[PDB]
Amino acid sequence: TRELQSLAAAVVPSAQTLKITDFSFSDFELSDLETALCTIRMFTDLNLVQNFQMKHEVLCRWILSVKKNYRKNVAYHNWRHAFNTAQCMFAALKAGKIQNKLTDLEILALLIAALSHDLDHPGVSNQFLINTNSELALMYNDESVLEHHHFDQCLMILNSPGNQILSGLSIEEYKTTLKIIKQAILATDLALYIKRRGEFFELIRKNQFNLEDPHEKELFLAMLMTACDLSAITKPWPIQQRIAELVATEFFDQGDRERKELNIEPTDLMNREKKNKIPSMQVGFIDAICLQLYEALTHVSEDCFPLLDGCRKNRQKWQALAE
Ligand SMILES: CCCCn1ccc(=O)c2c(N)nc(-c3ccccc3)cc21
Ligand SMILES: [Mg+2]
Ligand SMILES: [Zn+2]
Repeated sequence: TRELQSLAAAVVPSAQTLKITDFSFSDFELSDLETALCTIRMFTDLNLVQNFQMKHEVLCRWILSVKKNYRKNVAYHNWRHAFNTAQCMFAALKAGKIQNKLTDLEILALLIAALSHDLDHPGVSNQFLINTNSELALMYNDESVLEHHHFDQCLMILNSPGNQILSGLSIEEYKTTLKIIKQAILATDLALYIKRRGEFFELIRKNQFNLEDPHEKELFLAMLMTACDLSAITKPWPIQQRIAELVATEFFDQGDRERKELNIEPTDLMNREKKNKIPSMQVGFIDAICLQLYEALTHVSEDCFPLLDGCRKNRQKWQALAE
């Protein structure tokens, strides 16, 4: 217990005080307790607590359970990444003006999904799990293996005694919400983003994009999840550079495991010996994966431009190092 008593007892500072509406937000200076308070504030200011009759103590317990079920020693995919993903979601809904485009249930699902989307991440990739004969890969037939696991864990915590923040929902609202959560968490598989984004970009290019179409709505929610998942790439250079080091640390750690467990030379991305490739890889990733997404999101809501602006600024910085 102990953290629950401290967390539950605390007066939760305002969103303005906590700076969580800012796209350029940094978690680095905050304690674990402070990030927990921020998370309560996100639920509160998105009209989720009273709307769905969440008990304060239960919400606090759930937040702590989510935090606890990240592996703190995994360099990047730990609680702070999940927290930052949820913070970007909050900022996008608020400053980015996405909130009024979505239903209450969608907002509820997205915030829960953001916080839960990498739960119990082992610090290695889907490909690694497949290649090391993971029981998870077998269970999920090699498809979005990690993300199926994150969803499993999400459900487990939601059903845990004392943590049931969705216990107040009606049977139909509960069904709807769980389905959105599943899709949102699965969407964070970059493989699924690459597979599905073409449709999204095409719809926008052809002036066919329609949020009132159920399929296009869920496509948009998947893209929004990815935008938040990759949010560190949009941050002020010092914040982005620090987080980029964590990403590389984790990838190189996998490479070490690959050499030992698979007797293979890792790809550049996973090869510490070839760490000189980082700036060029960062530029390539921003071009291939990031820019089009933040451009598209800004098309949907102009107020999301700061994410695009930040991404472009980071591209310039990396390219200066690379060339
Ligand atoms: C060392 C990274 C090289 C570039 N890179 C290659 C392939 C990837 O799959 C990824 C990735 N998933 N994320 C990032 C990243 C995200 C936020 C902030 C900083 C970086 C980078 C990346
Ligand atoms: Mg993930
Ligand atoms: Zn993630």
